[PDB]
Amino acid sequence: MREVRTIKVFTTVDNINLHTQVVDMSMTYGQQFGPTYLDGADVTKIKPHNSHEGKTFYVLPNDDTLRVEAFEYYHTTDPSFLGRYMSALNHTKKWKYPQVNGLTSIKWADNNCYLATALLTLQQIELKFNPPALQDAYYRARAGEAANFCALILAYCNKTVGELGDVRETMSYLFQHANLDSCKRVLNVVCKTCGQQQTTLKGVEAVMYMGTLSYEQFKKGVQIPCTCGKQATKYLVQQESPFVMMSAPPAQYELKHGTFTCASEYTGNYQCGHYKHITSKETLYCIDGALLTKSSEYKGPITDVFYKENSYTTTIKP
Ligand SMILES: [Zn+2]
Repeated sequence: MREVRTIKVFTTVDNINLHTQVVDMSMTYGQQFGPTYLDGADVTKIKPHNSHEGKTFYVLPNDDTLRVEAFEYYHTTDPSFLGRYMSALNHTKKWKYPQVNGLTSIKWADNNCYLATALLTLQQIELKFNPPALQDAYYRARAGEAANFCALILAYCNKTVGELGDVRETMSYLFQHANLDSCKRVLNVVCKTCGQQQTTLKGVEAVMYMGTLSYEQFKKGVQIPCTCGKQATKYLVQQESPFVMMSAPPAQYELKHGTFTCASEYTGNYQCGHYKHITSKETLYCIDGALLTKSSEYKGPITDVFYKENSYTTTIKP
């Protein structure tokens, strides 16, 4: 038998389409919308105040219209997506993002070194994301608002804050949401008696290789067993992509200046390690979270190396 007091607020799932709602000041936001967020903070267990008049609240996609709007923006209708994204955003907005040598890094916290390495890599390769939420956060990440982008990365990769991570695993997850269908790779394997056989790779597989860190060795030739037994030679004949990513288990490797875009250093064992990002500019730079180190040459345990590419064709011919 208690009076009703009302204020008008806005609900959204993408912060682009706002939906006017009139709420009762006697019930909580959870009792009317479900899980509700106001500027990242969970406001489910509280009641509307006059200070909420006209503000915009995040909600989970329960309505038919909200599912469509969430699908066009995030490319997913998973109900636990926003939940995991808001939980991650609660940590990433508390992180420090120093501007290390014109790039945006992350101060070490909650084992975020693999995210920092990946975020630095994403700022040095040409890449377009299909989900609008990622592409919007990608540009603001290059500007400086990387807290929102790191939360999306964690949410898309299904990785909770504080857990150890893999840079290559993180990159390949994001590559699925990238427009890489125009990338093309032509490989050629030659055997001494079986003969020669060429295959073509498109999409994500055209920009990743697991076997050697050296882009040059991939062009000169890598030894690969044949179905007949003896050792064959595989070479990269044609490559069309904005970049290539060469990966291998962490081994001591020398990075010569000007021969790559950036690389991933991994120190430690398979159970627990430490990620550092090496980048090549006027000289060799080493970004370790908030720390920076120069040197003319570099020698350390590398696991991923990124190269710039546009169009490469050998003239040898098959
Ligand atoms: Zn053979």
